[PDB]
Amino acid sequence: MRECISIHVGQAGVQIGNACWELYCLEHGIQPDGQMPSDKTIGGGDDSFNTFFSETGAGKHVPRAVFVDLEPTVIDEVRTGTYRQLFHPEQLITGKEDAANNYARGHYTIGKEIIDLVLDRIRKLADQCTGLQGFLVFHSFGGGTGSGFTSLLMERLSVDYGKKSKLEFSIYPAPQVSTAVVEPYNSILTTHTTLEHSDCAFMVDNEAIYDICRRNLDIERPTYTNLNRLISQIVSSITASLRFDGALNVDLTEFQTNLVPYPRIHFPLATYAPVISAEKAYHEQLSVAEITNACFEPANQMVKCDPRHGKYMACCLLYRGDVVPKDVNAAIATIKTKRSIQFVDWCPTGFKVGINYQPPTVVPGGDLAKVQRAVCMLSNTTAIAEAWARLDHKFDLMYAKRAFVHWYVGEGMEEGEFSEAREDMAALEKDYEEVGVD
Amino acid sequence: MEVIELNKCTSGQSFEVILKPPSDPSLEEIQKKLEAAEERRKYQEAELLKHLAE
Amino acid sequence: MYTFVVRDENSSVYAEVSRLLLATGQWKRLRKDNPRFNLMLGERNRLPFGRLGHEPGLVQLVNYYRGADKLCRKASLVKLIKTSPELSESCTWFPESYVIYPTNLTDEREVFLAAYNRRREGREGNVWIAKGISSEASELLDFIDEQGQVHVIQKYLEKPLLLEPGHRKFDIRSWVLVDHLYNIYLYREGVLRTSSEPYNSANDKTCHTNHCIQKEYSKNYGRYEEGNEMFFEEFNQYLMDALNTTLENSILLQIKHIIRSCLMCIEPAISTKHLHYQSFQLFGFDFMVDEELKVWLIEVNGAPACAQKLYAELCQGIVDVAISSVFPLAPTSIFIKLHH
Amino acid sequence: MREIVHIQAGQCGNQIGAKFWEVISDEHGIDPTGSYHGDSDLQLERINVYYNEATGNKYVPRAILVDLEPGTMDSVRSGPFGQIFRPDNFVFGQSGAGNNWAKGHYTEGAELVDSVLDVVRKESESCDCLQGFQLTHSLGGGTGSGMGTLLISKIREEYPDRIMNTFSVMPSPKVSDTVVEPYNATLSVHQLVENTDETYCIDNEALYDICFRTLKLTTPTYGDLNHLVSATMSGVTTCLRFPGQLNADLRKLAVNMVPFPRLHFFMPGFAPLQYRALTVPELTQQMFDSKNMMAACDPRHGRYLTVAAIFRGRMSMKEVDEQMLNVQNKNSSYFVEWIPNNVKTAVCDIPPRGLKMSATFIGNSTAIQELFKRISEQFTAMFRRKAFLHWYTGEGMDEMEFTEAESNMNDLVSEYQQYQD
Ligand SMILES: Nc1nc2c(ncn2[C@@H]2O[C@H](COP(=O)(O)OP(=O)(O)OP(=O)(O)O)[C@@H](O)[C@H]2O)c(=O)[nH]1
Ligand SMILES: Nc1ncnc2c1ncn2[C@@H]1O[C@H](COP(=O)(O)OP(=O)(O)CP(=O)(O)O)[C@@H](O)[C@H]1O
Ligand SMILES: Nc1nc2c(ncn2[C@@H]2O[C@H](COP(=O)(O)OP(=O)(O)O)[C@@H](O)[C@H]2O)c(=O)[nH]1
Ligand SMILES: COc1ccc(CN)cc1OC
Ligand SMILES: COc1ccc(CN)cc1OC
Ligand SMILES: [Ca+2]
Ligand SMILES: [Ca+2]
Ligand SMILES: [Ca+2]
Ligand SMILES: [Mg+2]
Ligand SMILES: [Mg+2]
Ligand SMILES: [Mg+2]
Repeated sequence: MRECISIHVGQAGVQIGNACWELYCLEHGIQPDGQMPSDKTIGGGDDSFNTFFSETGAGKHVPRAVFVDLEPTVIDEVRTGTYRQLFHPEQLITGKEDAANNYARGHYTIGKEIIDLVLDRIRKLADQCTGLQGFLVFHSFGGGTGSGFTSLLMERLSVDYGKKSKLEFSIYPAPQVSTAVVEPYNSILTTHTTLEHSDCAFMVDNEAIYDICRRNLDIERPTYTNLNRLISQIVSSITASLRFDGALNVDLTEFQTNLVPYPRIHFPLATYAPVISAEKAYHEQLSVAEITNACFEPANQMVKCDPRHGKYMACCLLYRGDVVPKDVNAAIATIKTKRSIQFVDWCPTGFKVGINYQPPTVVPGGDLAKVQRAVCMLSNTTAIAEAWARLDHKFDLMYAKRAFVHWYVGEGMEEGEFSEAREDMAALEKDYEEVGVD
Repeated sequence: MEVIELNKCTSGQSFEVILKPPSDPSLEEIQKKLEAAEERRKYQEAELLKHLAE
Repeated sequence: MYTFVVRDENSSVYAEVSRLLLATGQWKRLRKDNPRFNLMLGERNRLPFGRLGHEPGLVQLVNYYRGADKLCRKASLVKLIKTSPELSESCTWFPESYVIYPTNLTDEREVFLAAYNRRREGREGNVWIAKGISSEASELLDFIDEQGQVHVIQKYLEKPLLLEPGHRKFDIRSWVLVDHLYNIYLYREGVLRTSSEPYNSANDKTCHTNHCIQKEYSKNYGRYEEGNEMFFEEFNQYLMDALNTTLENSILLQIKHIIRSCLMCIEPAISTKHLHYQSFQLFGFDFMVDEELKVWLIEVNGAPACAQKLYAELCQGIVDVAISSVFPLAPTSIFIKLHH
Repeated sequence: MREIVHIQAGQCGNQIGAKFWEVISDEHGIDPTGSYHGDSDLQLERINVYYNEATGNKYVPRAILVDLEPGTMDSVRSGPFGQIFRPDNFVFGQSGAGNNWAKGHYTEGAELVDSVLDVVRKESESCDCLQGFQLTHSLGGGTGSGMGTLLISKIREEYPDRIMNTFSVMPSPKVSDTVVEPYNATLSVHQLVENTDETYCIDNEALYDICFRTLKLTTPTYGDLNHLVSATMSGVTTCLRFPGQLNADLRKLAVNMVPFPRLHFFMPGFAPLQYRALTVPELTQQMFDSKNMMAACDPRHGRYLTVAAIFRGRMSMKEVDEQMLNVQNKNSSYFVEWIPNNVKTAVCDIPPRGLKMSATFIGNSTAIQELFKRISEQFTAMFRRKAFLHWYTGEGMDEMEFTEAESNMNDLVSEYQQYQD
């Protein structure tokens, strides 16, 4: 058994982390107080869930998680909420005023004064590990803390944990659910100082989650609670192999191996099906073929793009529920003949399949309906570069006029770091085009 | 349409289907970036104070 | 009040669509760089599709199908027919073609030579054309090597149907419009771009039908029909007086079948059914007709123009079935829907 | 605990400031004596933003009342909510400033500034984490203008990293006390351009035209003009004083509104302005209509750099999104195309007193330059003859100082003009 420490940074990270650990507890039969009746080894054990939960002599199952925010109003919720007993106070860290949606303020001004405190709390969780694998980092691209402090933390993690892997779950900015005009600046600044530090990054476009909630859940004006409960479902599908007995994606290194054959192209696309409204009178349960085929519909992708016009480097199918291998291959055979699935020549045309028999757990009273089988597909398409393209465009529009730059310079950042970060985005889009187009 | 590496356990199974074959900065350098930015802020607040003194 | 942007100033078809849209009083044109638009009359090369369908509250529509170049490229159309089971390599309405990369650069040089050697030995007509016409494989391959771009060698129709009087060659241009729903509409009005020179199968590339080669190197332009353009009403009356058959029966059935076969082939690759934006596009199909009244597909154009006499009616139709069908305003259709 | 320290200087500053605390005190359920008597916990949620908690569960505004003459502050202390203000927070002189910017900034005001800053320091030391400052004043008089900007210059010296906002009332000949109001305003704009992060421009002409043309008030008074400013100040601060998914302090709100440091002068707007229900589309049409704006600048004469819209009341947030996008998508030529998504919307479930729902408009438009062109024109018509200059040179000022303020404002105009093209 090897431990995995989760780090939630900024408002988006903290609230998504809240929705994941709420789900992890329902999945592993863990109560809000930390008790687990099923665990028969009290105060210890090297089981599958022990990669994410430590144990105390009193039988408490404590998440191997750390929460970091530069302003306290968001983490104070965790300190008084349903699961206020899961985490001990050291795990929750808060400042007094935020980065004001200013990357430079989170990276330099405020981040400098609190980086050693965070690393000290992380070093505590690391000391409770017999064989630490690495870290899963949750944050937003647009937030000042989510962007600024995350990239600073990522830099130090590579220095203090050189032989550990780092996974990112990054929230891509959507104007529909955001009031930040400068998010393109923060997004591209954080991708520059974090590109050579992340081993595998899962982007989640809030616009994608927003439309799934409206289209499939009949939520007219979705809230963060709706978005986050759905995002925690996908995240749960992705981290399940680390927390449950199995052979696919057993450790964090296997995410890089199976999803990232080329180092600088480490942004896999996530697709999820089915999303059924709990308020439905009653849905006709979909089959293996139907949910598998849904993974090739853009309306179910975490990032809106057209995989028909890119090339696949890796494809990984993760099933939960009543799924048998025979039905998976049968659906795959039918999709090859119908869909447009082009793999790069230097990669094999194939699919790694993982089945977990326990069907997806749904938060009681939530929005998602119980289903007999669900699938999350992880595929590395060059088509996801469309998301970077959109962002780059917005960045260029404002930086040509230097709009809002003074805010960043005023916090100690030099202007050139902008263009140096933008040129790194031009390099990234050059790789995606060498790998995809002919 | 070949299946390989089939592993089964009580809680699930996994395999791989092949359809076709193929064809950093140190702790020292970080402290400098952070301190350099802090110095540029001090120099910019000094010129602001110098301005207010005139 | 809908908004549209124009990114192809050189579009004579959508320059009229833009002129008509504004005439409705319910369409407002914005700067070419304004993102708050409903309709994008986009550029030809490198149209930024990835930035469409991401403006909150705005239903966005574009006049190009992302991926339709697979059909409007000499080398891609060949590769699409030889590898798409829907068309098969035995396709009877497409000339025997081959992809030939210049030797200064897969390639089908050896596969093209095997078939070429079979004709020379079988006393069969062995005249080919590379495409900027020869019966010797040596000249064809040596001409492509002198160029630096990909070329395709396809059979040259040595038995083309000739109009009388004149003994002259021609080609047929049909305009096809596919809307956001992927309905395939065929404009009832075609045009024959005829050669004002008597076809000569023993030699000069003017009697073998572009409007620019006939109006520049041909010395009989505008003699028989105005502008070397014969419309269906005349060409049909000729088919009846000469061959005792109609245009619908002898040619039009085969044309409607080719348009359907090509567009339905690439539908899974270019459809915007479940996409965050919508696509429509106007196509220009170019056919050849041989003395057996068999129709052949020459090429498909993704940014075609329209005959001067038909700019009004066709552009008005593009607005009815492609633009207003998605953004309604506050017949006897000019199109022939090809159901499927 | 993101506390805001409020300052009101001069006649106009204290009269408008008085109505502000009167309006939001009624919204938070605070009575004239400082006792809470509401029914919704949402009122006390962010009550400490503008109020300090005293013994006996009393709430005392975090306000400092400053003037060079006792006249106006005597009325406040004897006004409706006069008892609510901390008695020590009244800092006033006796000589007055004679509508003379120099007296407020250099002579009379300078003699009194330190004692005012001692009170500011007292209020800041009780803040768990000071958000920033806000000043209410006019620019055409002497105290609020001259000494008002003197205070701003000293607050930026002692608190260089705190946000400094102002609600600045701009003079208009149609509502004028003295002919020297252009002199005082130009001298103040020079200070504000340099030393404030955000300024909400309130043009007395717009306030009059609204009372006269829209509200149908035959003979408007300063009391009528101040009601509009109360409502707008309450609307502007709605999202600071109440909860909601919005988690933003003054700085984060400034970062997203101010693309260029000097172009930080906003056009505020309020809707509506009687028993009929106003639909969400109607709220949006008015909020963007020039007649509902207080800067007296026709937005169609410029371009919006950024726009913040705050809706108050129980309404369909789905319908609000639709209407906002409709206004944008139907007038996209009045928004700079080089700032994507520069129009943001916030909602609040608590409406103002007497309104089922309302809207507050905050625009950073380059059309504000017309307000500085008016002041610059009126300034030059007198300054080219050095008319009325002796009142200022008699206080130790030099013409050069005038020429510099003039040049800084003209530059500001030419700056707005380059981003408008
Ligand atoms: N999916 C999701 N996105 C969120 C959530 N909270 C904030 N965001 C997104 O994150 C972006 C803003 O960044 P924040 O996380 O709020 O800022 P921060 O990390 O707290 O850093 P500060 O600037 O200091 O506040 C916007 O694009 C929001 O849409 C959330 O709970 N769920
Ligand atoms: N296989 C073939 N056999 C006989 N003639 C042919 C032929 N392919 C092309 N042609 C002649 O060439 C003309 C079509 O040329 P082609 O379409 O390849 O050039 P182009 O693409 O520049 C003109 P367009 O505007 O239609 O795209 C026709 O008029 C036809 O007479
Ligand atoms: N809106 C409004 N404007 C005022 C009020 N009182 C004065 N003014 C304006 O402010 C300017 C005069 O400044 P004033 O506050 O009286 O000078 P001060 O007391 O020395 O600061 C003139 O342009 C007046 O029109 C008021 O109560 N409301
Ligand atoms: C939503 O609230 C606001 C939006 C913008 C501004 C201007 N920086 C201020 C606000 O509240 C005081
Ligand atoms: C309602 O408008 C806003 C709300 C919050 C912020 C701060 N990110 C900015 C806004 O407008 C620029
Ligand atoms: Ca155990
Ligand atoms: Ca690394
Ligand atoms: Ca004195
Ligand atoms: Mg935050
Ligand atoms: Mg062509
Ligand atoms: Mg006065």
